[PDB]
Amino acid sequence: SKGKLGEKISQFKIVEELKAKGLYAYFRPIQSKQDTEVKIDGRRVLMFGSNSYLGLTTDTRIIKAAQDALEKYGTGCAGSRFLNGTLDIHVELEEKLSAYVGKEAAILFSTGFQSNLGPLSCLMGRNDYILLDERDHASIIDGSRLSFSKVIKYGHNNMEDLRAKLSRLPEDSAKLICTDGIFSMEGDIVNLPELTSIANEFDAAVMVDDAHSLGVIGHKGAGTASHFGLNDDVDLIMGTFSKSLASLGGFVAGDADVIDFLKHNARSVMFSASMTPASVASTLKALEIIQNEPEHIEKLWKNTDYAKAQLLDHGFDLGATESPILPIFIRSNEKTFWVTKMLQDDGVFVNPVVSPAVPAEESLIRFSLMATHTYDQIDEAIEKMVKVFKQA
Amino acid sequence: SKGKLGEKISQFKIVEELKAKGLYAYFRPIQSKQDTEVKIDGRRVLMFGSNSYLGLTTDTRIIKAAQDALEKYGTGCAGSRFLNGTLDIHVELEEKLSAYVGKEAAILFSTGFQSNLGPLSCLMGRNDYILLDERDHASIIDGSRLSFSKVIKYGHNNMEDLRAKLSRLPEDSAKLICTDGIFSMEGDIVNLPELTSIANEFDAAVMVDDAHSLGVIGHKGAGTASHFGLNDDVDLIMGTFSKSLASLGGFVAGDADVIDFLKHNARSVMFSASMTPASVASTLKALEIIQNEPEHIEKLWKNTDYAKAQLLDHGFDLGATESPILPIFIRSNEKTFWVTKMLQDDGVFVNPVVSPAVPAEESLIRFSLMATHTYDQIDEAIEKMVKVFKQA
Repeated sequence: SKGKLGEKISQFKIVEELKAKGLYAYFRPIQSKQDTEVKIDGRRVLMFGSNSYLGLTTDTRIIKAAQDALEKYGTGCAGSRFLNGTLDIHVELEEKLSAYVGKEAAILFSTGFQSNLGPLSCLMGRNDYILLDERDHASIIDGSRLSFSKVIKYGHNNMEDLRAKLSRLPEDSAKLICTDGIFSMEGDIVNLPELTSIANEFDAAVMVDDAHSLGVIGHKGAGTASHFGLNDDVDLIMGTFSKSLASLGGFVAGDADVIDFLKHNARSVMFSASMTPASVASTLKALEIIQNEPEHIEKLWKNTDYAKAQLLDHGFDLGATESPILPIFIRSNEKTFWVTKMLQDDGVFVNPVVSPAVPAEESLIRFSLMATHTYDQIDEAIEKMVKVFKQA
Repeated sequence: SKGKLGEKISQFKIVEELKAKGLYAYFRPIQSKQDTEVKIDGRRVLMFGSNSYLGLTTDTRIIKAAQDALEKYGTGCAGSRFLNGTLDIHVELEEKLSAYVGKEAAILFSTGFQSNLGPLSCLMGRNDYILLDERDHASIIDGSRLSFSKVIKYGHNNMEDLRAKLSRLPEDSAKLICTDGIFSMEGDIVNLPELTSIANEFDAAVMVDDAHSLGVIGHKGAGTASHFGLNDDVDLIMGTFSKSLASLGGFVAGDADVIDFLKHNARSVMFSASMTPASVASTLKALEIIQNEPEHIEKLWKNTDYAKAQLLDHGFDLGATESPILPIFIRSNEKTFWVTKMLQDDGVFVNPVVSPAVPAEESLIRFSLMATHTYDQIDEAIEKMVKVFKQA
């Protein structure tokens, strides 16, 4: 019955107004492979709103391995890892990833989202606590909400607030601090050194979500712990295969006893079909490439440095970023939407960040770099962004 | 820090004891494609613990389309559907699925698990209520837990308890009843006719999870609503691509205004990378095949009927199943594990259902049929099950 249901959604009219005004730019139908340039409605558009940091989704070798996987293993495993969904290649990926981040064991999940849901939902129980950075990814908030523990949020990268909130908690109770390595919104890095110091001072477990760190920071792209050399102080390293690794899925690495507990207690892995053979081979090949070919990470950072400088010279107000995620502040929801659509019309694809995700004064567009980007593409994009910002 | 964390997992020793006793049979490493027969440790094993009801994961045509998708679109979209992750093929699948289940629109999710998380987390708010069948899939319990509404569980397929709990709720408040179409544990079907009668009597929204119904029941495999002809009384039809559809991912179909609300409010679709091109093409091809080739669904039911009869003649106590999921009761956790391992050693793969998922007296092994199974394979499996049940 749709009576009361109709009332609950009747209030949501932002999409309706966005479309009517001709400003709507969500769910854009791309007709070609994710690349530095994508075809939308038959026309070419520069892609600066991607998470494919190393531009590997088009690598013919990664594509080949995926196609080979399908030829040997089929289109899917038709079951969770727990039961009939485990393949030797899943196990191989887990050990390769374990060696990569320098941990004993690892467990894959169908998506990066479910990778956070698992550990956050079953490690901390009834009289325990989960400490979250207020800007943590949504999957982290949800995962913590799935637990039966008390979830406490602390100021963004505010160590004083972290220590303060931790010190109020009872001695006899477990605590788990969970943080993004590189935060997706402003592209900044977590203060791991101080967070871990506070953590092992109160004996709290530490989990880091490296969705945007893998293949970006750390030795050979190994992540945030690797970046700070704090591997030994991070209990759980979580990552995703949907960004630098050009695939779909995720993982959680840590000590053998903890991962074994995860494997058999996390609902997101026990009750969800395993990742497709194509994605496993895809992730394996990409991982190999990220390590054995330093040109990619190097290329990514050359584009990031070049674009960041180019943007600052044009007067743009960039956020406190320390990654390939360049947040260009706009400070107006309407203007942010307008800029996005106008750039889209001018062949430039950027991601908008608006309310209710952030207050109107903190609204911005996310400009993201890929290793495969060229100085020309960057110049063309920025050149058009100046023009559009002028018009607004 | 691992201090308090070590204490929380120290109590979990069932896996440890299972392995030491040589009874462990979880996460078995399959070395070949999911099929009626799978290679484990170099040896062949009959597969009766799969969700690939139509045995389509090995279909060369579905494999080909996936490989073609990869060739054209690459290994991944590197972003959520919300932003840069939408492809024309995603949109095509959504409209094809919409036509399939007879609904206006549809929105895909990266996994079937996240397909439940979306609608259950954002439709019913603060002063609203979600009614769940006590045996609903874990993803449904979690999705409801993600909402800010009051979650109320009712007796399994108990309509009196449903009506009773619904009647206690305030007039001015929304309600959403969510149920599995075909329940995975005992393989039974929800009493949709009476549930919907109670629903539109109290003006409650109805959502059905057809993970195990699609490609099994309903005209041409269209599902539970189709099965009962109650399409018009089901507000939301949710499904998965990881079982009959031989892939990975899921969807929620319904009215255009509701789905549009989902698209822009469900965190599991807004903050999670879209399904890989390979899986989208894979799902599209499988869907086409399920409809245009009735031999599969027919074959599945011939095997189900044959196996069910064969099992009842041998004296096995089957559950109240009405699907290809044949639950063979054992009523002993230890015996259930022992039977599973012994069958595994004898080349027969079955799934165990034990505590704490169900009380020890309700423990059983799930025997599942695939359209591609042969009468010989079924005979061989059952023949070995009789022997093993004897030994126990």
